[PDB]
Formats: sequence, C-alpha cells, structure tokens
Amino acid sequence: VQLVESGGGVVQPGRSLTLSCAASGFTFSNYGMHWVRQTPGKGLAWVAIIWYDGSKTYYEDSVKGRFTISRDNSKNTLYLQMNSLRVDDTAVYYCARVRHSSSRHGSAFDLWGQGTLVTVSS
Amino acid sequence: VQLVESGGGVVQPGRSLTLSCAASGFTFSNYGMHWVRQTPGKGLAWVAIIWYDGSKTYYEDSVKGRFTISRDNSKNTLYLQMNSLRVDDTAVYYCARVRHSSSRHGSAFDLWGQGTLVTVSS
Amino acid sequence: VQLVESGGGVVQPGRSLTLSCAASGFTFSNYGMHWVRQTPGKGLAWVAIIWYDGSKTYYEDSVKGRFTISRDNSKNTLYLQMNSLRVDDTAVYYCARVRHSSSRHGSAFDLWGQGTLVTVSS
Amino acid sequence: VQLVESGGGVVQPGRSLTLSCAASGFTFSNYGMHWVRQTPGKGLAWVAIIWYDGSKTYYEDSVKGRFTISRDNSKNTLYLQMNSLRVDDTAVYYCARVRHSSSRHGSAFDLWGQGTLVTVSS
Amino acid sequence: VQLVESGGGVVQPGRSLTLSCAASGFTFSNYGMHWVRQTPGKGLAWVAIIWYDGSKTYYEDSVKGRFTISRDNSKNTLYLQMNSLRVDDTAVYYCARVRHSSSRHGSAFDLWGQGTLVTVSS
Amino acid sequence: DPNANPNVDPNANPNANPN
Amino acid sequence: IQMTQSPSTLSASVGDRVTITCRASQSVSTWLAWYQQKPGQGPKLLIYEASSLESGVPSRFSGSGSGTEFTLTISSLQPDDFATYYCQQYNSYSFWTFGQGTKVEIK
Amino acid sequence: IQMTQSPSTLSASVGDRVTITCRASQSVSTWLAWYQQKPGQGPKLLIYEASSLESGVPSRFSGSGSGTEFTLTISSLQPDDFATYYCQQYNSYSFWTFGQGTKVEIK
Amino acid sequence: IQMTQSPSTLSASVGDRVTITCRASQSVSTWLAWYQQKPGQGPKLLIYEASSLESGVPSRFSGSGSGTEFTLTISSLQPDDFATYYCQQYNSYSFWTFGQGTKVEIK
Amino acid sequence: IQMTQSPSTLSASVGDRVTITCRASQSVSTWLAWYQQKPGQGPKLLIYEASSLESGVPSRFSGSGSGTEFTLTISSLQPDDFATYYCQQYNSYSFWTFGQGTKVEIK
Amino acid sequence: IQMTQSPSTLSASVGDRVTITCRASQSVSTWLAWYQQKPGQGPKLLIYEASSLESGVPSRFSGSGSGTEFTLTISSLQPDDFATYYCQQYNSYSFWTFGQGTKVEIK
Amino acid sequence: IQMTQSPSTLSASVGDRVTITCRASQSVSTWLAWYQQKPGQGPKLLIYEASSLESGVPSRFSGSGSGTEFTLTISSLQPDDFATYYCQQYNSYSFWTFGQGTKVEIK
Amino acid sequence: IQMTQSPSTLSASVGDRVTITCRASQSVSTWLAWYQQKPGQGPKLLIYEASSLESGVPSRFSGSGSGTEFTLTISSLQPDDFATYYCQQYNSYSFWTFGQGTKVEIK
Amino acid sequence: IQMTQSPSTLSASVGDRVTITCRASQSVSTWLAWYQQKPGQGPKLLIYEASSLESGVPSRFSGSGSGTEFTLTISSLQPDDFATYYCQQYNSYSFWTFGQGTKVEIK
Repeated sequence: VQLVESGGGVVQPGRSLTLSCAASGFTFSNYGMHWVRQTPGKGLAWVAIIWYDGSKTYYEDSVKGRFTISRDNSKNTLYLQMNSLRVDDTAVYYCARVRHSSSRHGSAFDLWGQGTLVTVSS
Repeated sequence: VQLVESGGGVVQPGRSLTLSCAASGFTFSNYGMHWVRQTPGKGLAWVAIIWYDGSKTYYEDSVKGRFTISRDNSKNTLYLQMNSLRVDDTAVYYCARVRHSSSRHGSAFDLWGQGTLVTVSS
Repeated sequence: VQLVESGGGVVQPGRSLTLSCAASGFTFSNYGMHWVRQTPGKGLAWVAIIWYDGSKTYYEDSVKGRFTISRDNSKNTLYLQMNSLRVDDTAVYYCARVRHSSSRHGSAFDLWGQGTLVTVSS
Repeated sequence: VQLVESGGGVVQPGRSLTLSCAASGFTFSNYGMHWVRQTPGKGLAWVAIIWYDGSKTYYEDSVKGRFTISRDNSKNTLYLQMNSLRVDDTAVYYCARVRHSSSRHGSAFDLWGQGTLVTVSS
Repeated sequence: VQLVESGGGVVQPGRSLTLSCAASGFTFSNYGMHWVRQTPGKGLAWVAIIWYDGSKTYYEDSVKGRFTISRDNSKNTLYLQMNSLRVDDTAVYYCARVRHSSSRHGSAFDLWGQGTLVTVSS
Repeated sequence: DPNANPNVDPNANPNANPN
Repeated sequence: IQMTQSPSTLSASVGDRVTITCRASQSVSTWLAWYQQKPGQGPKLLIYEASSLESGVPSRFSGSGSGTEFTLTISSLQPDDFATYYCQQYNSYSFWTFGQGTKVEIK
Repeated sequence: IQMTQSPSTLSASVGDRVTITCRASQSVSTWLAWYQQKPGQGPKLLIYEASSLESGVPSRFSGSGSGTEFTLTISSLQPDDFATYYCQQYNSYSFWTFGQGTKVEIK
Repeated sequence: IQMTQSPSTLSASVGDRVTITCRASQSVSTWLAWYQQKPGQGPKLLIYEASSLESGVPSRFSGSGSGTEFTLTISSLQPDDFATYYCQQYNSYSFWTFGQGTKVEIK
Repeated sequence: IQMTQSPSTLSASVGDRVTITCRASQSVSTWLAWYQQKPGQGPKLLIYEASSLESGVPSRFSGSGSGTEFTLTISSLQPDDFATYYCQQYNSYSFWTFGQGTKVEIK
Repeated sequence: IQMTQSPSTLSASVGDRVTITCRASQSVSTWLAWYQQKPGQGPKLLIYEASSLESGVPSRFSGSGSGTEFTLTISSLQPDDFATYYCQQYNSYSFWTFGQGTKVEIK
Repeated sequence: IQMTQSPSTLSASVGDRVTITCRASQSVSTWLAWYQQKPGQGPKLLIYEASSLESGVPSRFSGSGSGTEFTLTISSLQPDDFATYYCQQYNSYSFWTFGQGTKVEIK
Repeated sequence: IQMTQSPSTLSASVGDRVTITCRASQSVSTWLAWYQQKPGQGPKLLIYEASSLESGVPSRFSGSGSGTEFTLTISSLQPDDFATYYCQQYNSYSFWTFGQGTKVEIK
Repeated sequence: IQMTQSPSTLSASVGDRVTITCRASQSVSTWLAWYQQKPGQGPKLLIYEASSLESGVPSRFSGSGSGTEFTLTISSLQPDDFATYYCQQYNSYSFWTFGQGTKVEIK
C-alpha cells in the first residue's frame, strides 16, 4: 500500500493552490482521510477531515472557509483546495488514513504520505 | 450564517398551528437547536430541544403532549407543530442554535433567530 | 404510561428462569429501571438497577453472581434472568421506574408494574 | 429455495482451488452472500462477504490476499477462488444468504448450504 | 395523460384472473408502475412493483407465488396475472405511476387509475 | 455510588460529535 | 412500518382550518406522501417528501414534520376539499404502506 | 441500613387523622420517600424527598422530617386510603431499602 | 469480539427446559443470532436480533438478553431439537464471529 | 431457450374456465405464440406476439404476459376446444422452440 | 433553578462602569451565560461559562464568578450597549432557564 | 440543480494564475464539465468528469473537486485564453444544466 | 481497459494443476475469453463469458470469476496443453483488448 | 486540549531504557496515540489507544496510562529507534491535536 501527494510549489499570498493525494494498494473508498500540516519549529497540526463519502467535513478553526477538502472515490484521490493563502501557511502537508476501529469512536492516523511542501512568500 | 423563522399568525384557542425555521449560512445538519418564547412582562423560557438527529427531544413541563418538535435535515428546517393552544401561549417564538463545545455538557445558545409572533385569542 | 411484567411461573431449584418487562405510554430509552421483589410476610426488597444504557449495573448482595439485568431500548423491554433459583427467591417481582430529578442524586420510584409471581419449590 | 455448492476435493499446499455456489428457487441478484468455514474441532468462522453487486468486499484478517470472492448474477453463482492454500485451510465451506432487514444494519444468515469439504495435505 | 385498467369481474375461489392496464398520453416505457388494492373496510394496500424493464419485481408478502406482474412497453400495457384466488382478494385494484425523482430513493405515486373491481366469491 | 441519577442528563451536548 | 392517522373523522366547515396527524411506528425520515380520494375516483397525490407540493396542487395544502410525526394542514377549507386523505410512507429499505385514511365531512 | 416503621397496624375511621412514623437506623438527610400499595396491586409513589408531593396525589397526604425521624400525616382519612404504606430510603452511598410496612384498617 | 457459550455440553430429556448462555467479550447491543446444526447438515437460523423468531421456527424456541448476556430457552425439548446451537454476533462496526457451540444430548 | 408448459393435463368441463401457463427459461420479451392441435390434424395458430389474436379465432381465447411468464385464458370452454396446446417462442437472436404441450380433456 | 437579576433598571451614562448581578437558587457550578437583546431584535450571546467571551464580541464585556453569585462587568458604557441583558443557566441535570432581565437606560 | 460560478469577472494578465470556481446546489458527485466560449463561436469542451482533459486541450488547463465544490485552474494564462468559461453538471437522474459563466479579461 | 496476466511464465509438468490469473484494470462484468496460441498457428477459443466452455474443448479447461479477477484452471496438464494463453475482455461499452500472454513451459 | 511532552530532548545510547512523558490539559480517557517520524519522512503509527500496539511494530515499544498522564517506554533502544516521537489525542468531542515532539539523540 502507498499514499503519495502532489501539487506543491510556491505561490504568492492570496493565490489559490490545489493539492492532490493519490492512494493505491488498498480500497480507497473505504477510509476517511485527513490532511495534516507540519510547520518547522512547531509540531504537527490538523487541517481537515473527509468522511469516507464526502458527506461530512470538519476544518481547523483557522482555515474555515479558505480550505476545501474533497475526495474522489473513482480515481482514488484527495483534494484540498486552498484559497486566500497567507504567509503563515508555509508548511509540509501530509495525508493520513484513519485506522479501522471496532467502535463508534474512530482511530489514529496509521498510513501517512511522504508530504508535499507548500511555500507562500513574496 | 442566518436564521429566520415563519408560520406565525393569530389563531383561536384549541386550534393547531405549525411554525417553521429556515437555516442558512452554516451546516444545519450538525447542530441541535431549540425553541424559546419571550412573553412580554416575563423573561425568556425554554420550550423544546432537538438532538441533531431527531433521536431525542425534550419539552418544558407545561407543553408536554401538545407541542411537537421535528427537523428536516435535507431542507435545513425546524418545525414546532403546536396543538391545542391556550391564551398562555401568546409569545414570540425564537430559534436557538447550540454552540459547539469541546465537552459532553453542551453550550449556550449562540445564534438566535428574529422571532415570529403567535397570538391566541377569541 | 404502562409498565407490564411477564415470564413468571414455577420452576425446580437449580434451574434458570428469565423474566420480561415491557414499557409503554412513555419513552423507555430515557429512564433507568429497578427490579423489586415482594416476599409474603416481608416488605419490599431491592434486587437490581439498570443505568439507562446497560452501562452500569448493581445487585443486592444476596443475588450477586446469579442474577443478570439487561434492557433492550429498541423494544422497550427489561430482562432480569435468574440463574440457580432457590426457595428463598419465591416472591413477586415488580419493575420500578426512577422519576426525573433535577439533581445528581436520583429520586424515588415513580411507576410500578403489577408484578409476576415466581415460585421455587420441589 | 435451495443453495448448493460444489468444487470440493483434495489439493496439495501451495496450489489453487476454486469453489462454486449455485442458488436456486429465489432471486439471487438481490442478496449479499457469505462464505463460512467449519473446521472440525472448532466452531464456524466467517470468511468473506459480497455486496450484492461485486462492488464491495470484505475478508477475514487471515485470508486477505489469498481468497478472492466474486459473484455472477446472470447464472446465480458464487466463486471463492482460493490461492496459496495451507494445511490450516482444511475445513467445510458453507454459503450463507443475508436475510432481508428493514434497516441499514444487515441481518443474520438465513439460508445455508450443505457445504463442500476442502482438504489440503501432502 | 390517462391510465385505465380492465379485466375485472367475478371468479370462483381457486380460479385465475388476469388484469390489464393501458397507459396513454405519456412515454410509458420510462416509468416503473405499481399495483395497489383498496379493500372496503381497509385502507390502500400495496401489491406489486415492476422496475421499468421487467428486470426486478417485488411483491407484498401475502401474494408471493400467486401474483405475477409483467409489463409490455411495446403496447403501453401492464399485467397482473392472479393465480389461485381466494375470498380475501376481493378489492379494487389501482395502477400507480412512480414520480420522477432527482435521486436514487424513489418517489410517490402521482398518476392513479380509476380502479377495476375484482370479486372472488362462490 | 449506587444512588446517582440514572436518567439521561438532558443538558448534554447535542452537537455533531466530530470524532 | 405500521402507519396510523388521527382523527379518523374530522368535521369541518368551509373556510375553517384543518390539520390531520399521521404517525409512523418507526422512523421514516422525511419519506412520506399525502393523498386524496374523493368517492368513486382514484387517489391524487398532493404532498411528496412530506413538505413539497405536487404540480397542480392548490397552495392551500401544506405539510410538515419528520421522524414519526407528520401533519397536513389545509389553511382554508374549500367545498372542493371534502374527501378522504391517506398517508403513505416509502422508507429506504421498507416497502410502501398506507394509512387508514381520515374522512373530512361537512359540519 | 435497617429501616423500621411504627405502628405496625393502626385503626382509623373515615375523616380521622392518620399519623405514620418511620425511623431509620442511620441518618439519611431528607432523602426518603413513601409508598402506598393496595392489596393485589402495585405500590404507588405519594411523597418524595419526604417533604414534596408527587403530582396527581391528593393534597390530604403530607409528611416532614430529617435525619432519622420521618412521619406521614393524613388530614382526613378517606375510604380509598385504606392500604399498606411503606417508607423507602436512598442515601448518598446506601442502597435502597424498605420498611416492613404499616396497614391501615377500618375501625 | 470473542463469543463463548456455556455449558459446552448439556444433557436434557424429552419435554425438559433447556437454557444456553452466550457471553460476548464486548457489548454487541442487540445484534445477535442463534443457529442450529444437526450433524452433517447446514445450520438453520432460529432467532435473529436476539429476540425475534425466524419464520417457520416453532414458538417453542425463545431468546432474550442484551449487552453482553444472551440466552436461548427451549420451553419443552422435543425429539427433533437435539442438535448443536451456535451463537453469532454482528455488531455495527464489528465482523461476524461465531461461538463454539453447545451440544444438546438426550439424557 | 427451454420452454415448459404446466399443468401437463387439465381436466375441465363445458363452460368452465381454463388457464394454461407457459414459462420460458430466459426472457423472450413479448415474442411468443400459442397453437392448438386436435388429434390427427395440423396445428393452427391462436395467439401471436403473446397478446394479439389470429384472424378468425373465436374471441374466447385470450393471452397475456411478457418476459418469462405467459398464460392462455379460455373464458368459456367449448366442446371443440379439447385439444393439445403448444407454446412457441421466437426471440430476437434465439431460434424457434416449442413446449411439451398440455392436453385439455373432458372432466 | 430560579434566577433573579438585580438591579432591574440600571441607569448610567456613556463611558461609565456597569455591573450586573445574577443569583441562582441552587448552585450552577460555572455553567452560565449572558445575553444582550436590543429592542425588536433577537438576543445575542456575550459570555459563556460565566468567564469566556463569545468570538467577535468586543473585549469590553467581562464577567466572572462561580456557584450562585455571578457578575457581568462593562468597562466603559458605549452608545450601542443600551439593551436588555438576560442571565441563563444550564446546569448538568437541570434544564435551561432565564432570568427576568435588566435594562440599561441612558442617564 | 442550480450551478453558480464565482467570480463572475476575473481580470488577469499574461502569464498569471487563474482559478474559476463552480458550486452546485446539490451533490453532483464527479459529473461535471468545463467549457470555453470565445465570443462569436461555439463553446468547446475542456474538462470532462471534472478532472480529465479533452484530447487536444493544452496541458495548462486542469480541474479538481468533487461533491459540490469545483475549480478550474490555469497554470499560465495565454493570449488566447481570454474567453467565457462555463460549468455543466450531468448527474445520475438530473438533467444537464449550465452555470452563468465567468469572463476573463485583460488587466 | 488495460488487461494484465500473472504469472508471466509458468513451469509445469504432465498431470499437474495449473492456474493462470487475469486481472482487469476496470470492471468487465463477466465478459471475458481465454485463448490458446500454439507457436506458428492461430489462437483458438477455449472459454467464453469467462465461465462457459467452447464446443469441442476438452473438459479439463475451466474458468471462473467476475469483476476484475479471473482465473483459468487446468485440472490435468497434458502434453498438448503447452502453449500461450491470452485473456480478452469485451465489456458493454468497451472495445476488445488482450492480455500479454502467459506461456506454460515443460519442467 | 493542549498536549505538552516532557522532556523536550533526551539523550540515550543503544540498549538504554527510554521513557517519554505526555500530558494533556484536559482528560482524554485512553484516546491517545504515539507516532515516530524519522527525518525527511512521514510519521508512522506506533501505539493506538495508549496501550495497544499497531501491527508490524516491534515488541520493544510499549505505552500505558489513562486520563491526563501518559508514558511511552522503549525497553531496549536500537540504532533505528532514533527519531522524533509525537503524542496525539482524539477525545470524544474534541478535535485531533498533536504534541511538540521529543527527539531522541545518540549519546
């Protein structure tokens, strides 16, 4: 199994960037997936969540309305449309898969991607 | 994030009247809502609560068995179907949205509607 | 508001007998329940309590390890299964409902069923 | 209604075997079917499920990647293609039909076959 | 846009009677149609459904194996071949047309026929 | 504590429970 | 899914307000439809999905509710609207079932 | 917690004054209740917290007390008030127990 | 979810009362089914949802329980009802697992 | 495309009602025909396309069905209607095949 | 849980200091909220948990307290602060109740 | 299903980065297409299934999104990419509907 | 639909059991066929519709599968059956595409 | 919840025992997970629910604790165990938050 992202780069503040995350080796339409940032000098921080169907999403309090997470089950991808980018959003973005859990309470992020670097500067 | 209600009017005692509540600007299917009266000459008073799914409801002790509360998550609506009205029900009915809280105890009403006047008289 | 017991009869010592208790006229999923026995010549005696979910149970010291109490909120029924019945268990078993209280200490038993006679003899 | 399998026999470890399961007397394209082992000296154990279309599938944790189940609705058959058989896989394999349920949580297996004996030895 | 049935009458118990339903004014081959009874002294009772192709049919649990619903898109005509009639089945039979819905969950019956009276008595 | 209100705690969190 | 309606017979006059209550033995979500069958004719759909109005239905008719409690409200009863009203549920995995029907009669 | 009721049996007429006294072996603050049981039926709650009256019970019943002494007072005995009465306790950490009960007989 | 049944083997006579207990390691709510496998045949459903009977099963069989305690009671054992009974759980987010099964032998 | 007819023999009297059922192993759409062969003669067409009537046939004969289930209904049996009836299918890409044939005898 | 707000009327000028006292008959821990309702509008949340402020409100509003004594403090009265302020409690096992409310009037 | 695109007018210069966003009032899954209509001509397909590129379209154009949020991204605006871009949805049981379209102008 | 086979080369001896796996990039329902091309000749049909057997082919060859996993199983490898086997798909709206071919070799 | 890990950086050699302490500002029950992130890679799950071990992890890693105090213990440090360890929580009604991360360096 594997989970690789793409779509990184450098954009000016206020521009819009679209990230992708292709999943292979497992049934991708079965797992709810997350996006996690890594700002150097700070620990990991959560960003969004997709509910195995696109039905339910929950975002971090600082990115509500500027980030749109959406998933395509047919092509085994994730998308995180980032609008109104700021200088703060310079961080490496990871994909995360929620472990199968025998309850109603979810589980931890087991399969992590290699991460893509998104830089916002002038 | 806008909350508006409708369905008011003046009806004689003993008749059935149905109120409504329109939700827009936020994900209505994620929040449990309330209905609150404001009788002139008195303070506010809680009336009913809907548990984000229709699974659980609770009422004030003076409206049990006469007021039913139900919500349509697909149309983003609330309904407080009122049966067998009395003169004591002359009040302004508000909608209230329960604020998100990171606990198991709930929060105060953060978003209030504008209110519809319901008057019962002969 | 109706609470009906069932499942009584006559069994030999050492056998296993299970009881049933149906609730109607009120929402059963919102109340904890008790089972209380009535031995002729003696007063009421508590047996077991169910914590509105089956999450917590407590038994009388005389029936610990032989009595199981469990509820089915989907059918509004109670189940008190008796294992290894003895002659001293000959009594009438009542279902008791804990009334709503605005505190964290509980309240008395509001609604009682008519009870079913369970006798053990050779 | 009837549910009869076939394709049993004796194969050496490391070889591949394919089982079949012909359904008669009922509409086969409406039911999601299962496969269940029964090793002598042990109880029944679930093996795989097929989601009424072939769209979704699930396997026991010990047979992932070695057993592939697929159904042919046009001929009313099942196929549990077993690859890389081991001495563990000596068991009797049953088919199961998932009972109709007026909910979304499924139901039990109501129609079982007579089973085919699969022996893996050298 | 009219929908009219025929084929009713009086037959003895155990005899087989066949109903027809001619559709006019609309494209009949696009709609899945239903048959509905109306027994005097009872409300409407559902009978059978034909899935716009003849591919799928579902029946009420009380008519399985005695009623066969089949449609003919070439002549715009339904058929409900009733076998082994009993005194219960004396009722008025209605055709129903399923409304177009912008989803996968079906819709209500908008076009209803005028009803053909079936009497089963000796 | 056998004596504790075994009712539902009506003032609970009625929200969406993201986890 | 057992479906019942109350009141069974509802006397009303022209211009009065009418409410008919339909109760479902299980959760039918918002899948419910209301009918109207004048004597000797076939029932005509009025409300689908418990809130929306079928094309051609007068604006007087309205419905509301979800879960297990639904009501149909006629804002102004006309001489046309004296007929038997039926309540139907079509849940996800449940088949179509109909209520007993309440008859609206002149007062 | 051992719980006793006195007197075991008291005789009274219609319209008389009935006093039932309940004692507890250990202090239970005010967490005590009273029940009334007709012969062949199930007991019914009358007084909760030993001071307040449950809704629907006639006002004739009353009670007061704290600690280990609790009493029941009937202002005017009625023909429908002849039954056995129980006093129940539910303390902080003590399980529910009941008294032996007092029976009201016609004098 | 590991499911165990006790007793593993019980002997009963014709017309006797039989109880078989199935215990779940974790709560399985009310999703549970009881089977019956006569030797050399395929198991047949008896009880689904832990209380309801499968159509065609005699009213002799009965099952009750919720949470982690389940039982199957045969009111009056018949000469045909001597076989091995299996306990299955299908929780919402758990997979289907079967108990070891108890064998009912003629005394 | 294997065609089967049931019941093989159907005893009936004059003026009765006779229904013969023809079942197709696969869907044959509406392409189906019914024949009648009195002993010693050659069969004559009765119904073609599974619903229409051949020219000159009495109006008693009638048929209905589509897909896999086809029936032939005789409203009033006549003394010249006691003969063997055959079912034929001619699907789009399938060849012509016949059923075994049912014989309607005098009761 | 009955709440009383004092003083009923608090007259103050622009830039003054405003303190509002809310008292509970029974302890509500720290679960309490403060509202503001300008005439003809719907009330708006200001303080939740009796200490934290709603996002978007000015830092001018403040409050603190626990148990049965609560205070709401306005550092400097502003022209848009003249409205009616309500005190709400939501204790663990208690339902939501509101006080009678105090009004702020121009001095 | 109503499709709206924002912004309606998008000024950009040669070599810039352009994003045009299409929002669907109801979930349209992945069924969506983007067109390009220079004035006086007929629109030409650019993206189908919301992600793929029509044969012959330069690699600059790309699209992403699912559910109700979509976005068409141009990595480098060219001199001949100044035209109106439209949005279409073709769901399972929904008919084809187009958005109002956004116009890209020189800066 | 890109069609792949496994293993690329398979060594086996006379009388062994051989399985060849064909896996589809997309669902092809049950439309699939297995060929056999001896060197220097033209491929010959063996299995059509992925399960049925072509007329005249020995009963040794058999196949199974639906969706994206298909296998061809030879119960007894003869000296005749040493040749390359190809997997073809002809879906509903897809064109014909073949696999890369697995060669069965003498061991 | 704010998760703080102590010590920030701990030095250790091969085979030495290492303990990392994670603390939570609010009770998180047993809902807590640990991660290992070697430089330049993506973190890998080690422990879920603060006690269980993810499949594929060596038996060296272990963890225990409940409420607000959690610890990770490595019985025998290995040359491949020198990486940054993170403490994540997922409470019932609280979102996922990560700790600062302690780095284990070579002595």
